[PDB]
Amino acid sequence: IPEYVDWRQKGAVTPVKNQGSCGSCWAFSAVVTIEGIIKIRTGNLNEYSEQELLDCDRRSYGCNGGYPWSALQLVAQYGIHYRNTYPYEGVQRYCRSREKGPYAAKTDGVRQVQPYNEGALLYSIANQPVSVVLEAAGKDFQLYRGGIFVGPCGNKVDHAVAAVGYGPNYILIKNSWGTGWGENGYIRIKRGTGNSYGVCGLYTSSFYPVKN
Repeated sequence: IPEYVDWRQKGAVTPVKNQGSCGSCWAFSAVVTIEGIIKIRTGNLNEYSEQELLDCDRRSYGCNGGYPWSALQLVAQYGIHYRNTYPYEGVQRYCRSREKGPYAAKTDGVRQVQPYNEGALLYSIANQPVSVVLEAAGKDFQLYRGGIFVGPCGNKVDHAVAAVGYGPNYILIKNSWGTGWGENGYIRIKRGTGNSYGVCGLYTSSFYPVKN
């Protein structure tokens, strides 16, 4: 795999979103990976519905948090609608898939990256955007403005995001806190420290969709 990856340069990443006060990061994270794999497999970049996963993933807890893996399983079992068909409202509502017509896209499964393994995560990122988790509660992460972030942070993961690239000293992360946070909505997080948790626990729990 190469020394630099940046799926934005391959046209596989949509604009940065803002989840608002709702604890829906798990759905935003999942959607980034769906947008990426559909572009990689079909050549078209589309936006898909975080709100649909928020409403319809019965294993997750709406705005009280949730699981990227179960959101991705929902897209593999059923499918997902375009964002315009099912736009983001920032509050959990009833699942309205069955009233919004046929699904726009469908995947074929979900895989987990071997946890606590930097090279395994880089290998997956070289192939597609990946859903990852990290500890975002610390003020240093909250106030990040730019540069390669080293912390301070612990490993008590609480926030799902998406890895869309990497370089020799960092992993490139699309956050869901709007374009005014970080590097136009992104953070580069230090890698190569030898801590098996990853900086801010970045290697704890990583999943990606499979699409034939």
